[PDB]
Amino acid sequence: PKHEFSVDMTCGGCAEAVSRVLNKLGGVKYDIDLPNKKVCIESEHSMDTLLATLKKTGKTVSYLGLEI
Amino acid sequence: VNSVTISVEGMTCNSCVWTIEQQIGKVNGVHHIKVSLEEKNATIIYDPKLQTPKTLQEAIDDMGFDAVIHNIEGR
Ligand SMILES: [Cu+2]
Ligand SMILES: [Cu+2]
Ligand SMILES: [Pt+2]
Ligand SMILES: [Pt+2]
Repeated sequence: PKHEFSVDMTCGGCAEAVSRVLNKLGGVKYDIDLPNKKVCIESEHSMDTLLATLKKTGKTVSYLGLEI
Repeated sequence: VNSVTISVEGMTCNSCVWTIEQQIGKVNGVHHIKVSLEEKNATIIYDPKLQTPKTLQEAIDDMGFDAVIHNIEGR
């Protein structure tokens, strides 16, 4: 399962925070595009928790659907 | 009110300080927060029957920046 999120990421430090909340939820394999302000997560975790994880950054997130 | 200094790895630009500053400020009991890129930390004045150095630390840690407590100051 490969969900895809929009995350407003200004700086490279902003992208480092996204990979941390993700690494602490565990059980994900992610790839963070900083130019395009996008995250794709392959994870058995529900869309709603993976969503919930990414707004702990303080950054406004949103669900784009699947790839997959 | 007391003062904690949490050190913070992973702040690169101002969007980082701002993010950290503007949301840890929304937290209640927080009288005042001033984050510094240079020594890579935040100083928080706060009402102690509302927050603890560990609650403030953890709040930052949950944002994806690595926060560890450096200095507690009070009376
Ligand atoms: Cu940033
Ligand atoms: Cu930054
Ligand atoms: Pt930047
Ligand atoms: Pt992918």
